[PDB]
Amino acid sequence: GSTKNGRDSNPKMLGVKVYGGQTVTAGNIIVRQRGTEFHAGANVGMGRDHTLFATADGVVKFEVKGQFGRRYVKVET
Amino acid sequence: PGFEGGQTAIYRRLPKFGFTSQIALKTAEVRLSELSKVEGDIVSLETLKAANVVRRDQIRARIVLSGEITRAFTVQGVALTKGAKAAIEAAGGKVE
Amino acid sequence: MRDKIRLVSSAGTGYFYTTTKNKRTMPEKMEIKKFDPKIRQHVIFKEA
Amino acid sequence: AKLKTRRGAAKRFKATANGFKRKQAFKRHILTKKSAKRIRQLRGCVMVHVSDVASVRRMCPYI
RNA sequence: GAUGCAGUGUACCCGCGGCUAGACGGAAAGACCCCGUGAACCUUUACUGCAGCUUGACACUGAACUUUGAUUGAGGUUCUAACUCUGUCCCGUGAUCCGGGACGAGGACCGUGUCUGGUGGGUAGUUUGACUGGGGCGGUCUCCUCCUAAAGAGUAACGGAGGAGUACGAAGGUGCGCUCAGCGUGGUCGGAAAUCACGCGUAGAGUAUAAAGGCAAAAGCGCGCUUAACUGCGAGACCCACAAGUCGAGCAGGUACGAAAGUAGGUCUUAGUGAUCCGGUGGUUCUGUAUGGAAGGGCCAUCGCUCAACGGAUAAAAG
RNA sequence: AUAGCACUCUGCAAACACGAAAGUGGACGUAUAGGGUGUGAUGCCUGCCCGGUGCUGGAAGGUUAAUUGAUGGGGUUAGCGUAAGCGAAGCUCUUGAUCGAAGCCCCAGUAAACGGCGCCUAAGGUAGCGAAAUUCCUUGUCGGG
RNA sequence: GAACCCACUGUCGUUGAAAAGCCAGGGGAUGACUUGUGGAUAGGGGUGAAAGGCUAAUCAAGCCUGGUGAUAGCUGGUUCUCCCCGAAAGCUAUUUAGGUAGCGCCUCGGACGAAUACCAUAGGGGGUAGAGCACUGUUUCGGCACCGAUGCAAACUCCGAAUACCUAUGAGUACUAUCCGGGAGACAGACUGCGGGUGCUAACGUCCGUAGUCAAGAG
RNA sequence: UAUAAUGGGUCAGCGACUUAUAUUCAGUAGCGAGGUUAACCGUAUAGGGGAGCCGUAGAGAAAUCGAGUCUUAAUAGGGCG
Repeated sequence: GSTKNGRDSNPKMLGVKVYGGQTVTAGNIIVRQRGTEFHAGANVGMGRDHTLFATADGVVKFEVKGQFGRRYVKVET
Repeated sequence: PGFEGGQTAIYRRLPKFGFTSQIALKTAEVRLSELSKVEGDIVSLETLKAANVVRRDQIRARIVLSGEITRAFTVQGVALTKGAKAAIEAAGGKVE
Repeated sequence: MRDKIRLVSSAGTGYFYTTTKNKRTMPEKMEIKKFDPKIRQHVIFKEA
Repeated sequence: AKLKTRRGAAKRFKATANGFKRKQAFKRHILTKKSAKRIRQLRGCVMVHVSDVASVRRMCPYI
């Protein structure tokens, strides 16, 4: 006989690009995510595909905040 | 050369573009510093051809500002850019 | 099946946009306001 | 004998000061579905990649 | 699968007659099997062409008398002068060929040249994919989601398990407003299960579609007005052998909604697709072979058949 | 292969074969003869099917190649007008009205033509034979040796 | 049934007396018979009582010469000496799978100079090992779809390391890192240890990730 | 691969990266913002022959302009210099 499986999609290369304590310039992408695993904070923008990017020069920082416990990523100038 | 193992080659997976201008093959460009090769103070198509700074079959020429000249030249029938004309008048030449 | 259609400017500039339409659900023609860059003003575009 | 140019490549590549220039593919027929951004950005001319510069030189010796 | 390597046993040096257990003994670059984008010959309702056969238009091709149909061409009956005779006679000529003359039988037919439709294994040139625990048969060939995958990215098997080749002028934009589903009590023909009132716990509801990651400022649900499902761009980043792919602040012009700060360069996101050559359409202060035009070409926008063996041998092909 | 048998073609400048043609064999023959095809002395014989393919005849009903060229559109050129922006012959580029045979479609016959002989089709094996040069299960069952 | 013409059985011979024979048997032998001499048919042709037979020891397309030095991604071979460096058997695409092309890996020249590496310190994300039942599914025993206890999971998760990875500062030790250009080879790997799919927790089996060795390395 | 995988019985002689043209890079020499002739003439490696080629300026499909140019309504922004 023959198997009816044997298919998979191409890789997408999702994940974090800039970690905490790193210096970034305006426009740098910080996180690539299929959903909102991380939420934008101060000086961080959100794209149509949920990508997070920097809107100002500074240093990246990660935190946990809010009632829901949402993880946030921000940039400190 | 150019064969890549069977996949469509670079020169055949890109579109052709542009058309060739006939008058461009007869148009000529002349640097201002080359006018020193001209014998005499008359700068024209005939004199440039004689000096061999312009090929014989060319039908028109243009002077552009590249270098520096130190003589007065009277230019007849040759197109001049603003800088080339300014340099000629500064050196003491005239146009027409 | 959706059919490809054009929207042509009413100003005579010849500018046109392209889109798709469902014929059975939209028997009639389409009119819509759009920007025309040749005259630099919002004008009506009609189906074609 | 004289080296001969590959005319197909000659019709696809023009010479610049420091390299070669070309247009982009995917702009011929299937265009309605494509987004405006792709149309705008993919319109124009781009430079040849260094990985292919050697091949282009071999194909077009006289430019 | 060892006379030649390790251990160990045996064996003084050399002929002659006989034997074939071994020296993967000699002999022929395996014919069996697979491969090469090798060869030959054969078959056909594989592809493509030609000879042959067959249809009609024009030319060789003429005259007279006549009929009928939608000025016109379609016929009928005669004639001889083109033309046919592998029919008789005479001459060159003592010649079954050939030529000339006379007659006879036919005759504008037959047949020949150019063009053209059909037929055409008679003949000729070719084609007939790859993966594969040998080949064949079967299955598969492109894209998306999860696991394998060893807590960054990436990671194979004819490994396990499912989707895609779309839909929407609202299912888009904006302003304003609202929360699901499930249980417990009462009521009409309505009860396991219809609609309605209150109370309990709690996202198990929903998100056009497969799954994952997400969703309260709800990304879920409703109404009013509308077309930003715009044009010209674009600092800076992700991903990648190339060809390609993806995110995006910000500037100018014209808008939609809102009192206003402001939001909008299509839809919660990730699949819904096809390079190049040739051809069609609209615009074009580009070019256009002596000159002014035009044809053709270039540039911007766009469309179609095919390439699913889905980086697509020549858009034509089996045994 | 064979004598015998059957089908089919050939009216003579025969059919058929060779050749590029001229011409040659067929044949110095003439349907009781010549070519092609199948079967294979002789005895008894030779069932059904024309649906498919092929061949033969008829029909003139639809389709159209060359040829032919009614219209329609485009380029250039004349001439009036301060001013509209107009548009004639000629030359020339395109379009395809009509006419225009076959082939094809249709009807009928033909099986000693190819071929077929299980509710459905064109019809589903007459004589005869049979584990038989044809039987996988098979060293089928019984009798003789 | 002799001559003559054939070739049914067996023995011998197989570097033979012989590139098709000898010996003992065998068949036809007045016929569609056998035979001498001379002549006709020439290669995609001829001839064939039909075997793809014969056509000068050659036949599913004779022989000689010419195109001609045909093509072959295939096999073999490739000749004196010394010094320095030194790979790979991977990814992507391919009528592609034992070929080739781009990148990765080697060598040489030029432009630059710590911008590089080892370790320490500081910041940072995670969802694997383990563990668990709070979702999904499944499992056993008791009391009223529910409750108590009990167990399981690659495609379950209330949790969750060691390592690995990114950035910043620094001592010491090492000519490191980067760019441009000239020349390649290579794209059949093997065993072993660890974490795994497949197989039978089989294979000197097969397919990945990771480290050592061989390949190309003697003692 | 000692392999029981291939080739060689032995000796002497013969036997395989070349030639022409074009182009790219490197070394070396002349001249230097310039360098250099081809055919051809020339009792001829001399001398003559400047037609032609490379360099000296890019941008744009092109007209065109020119240290700028293309795109655009834009002396915005961006690309190539």
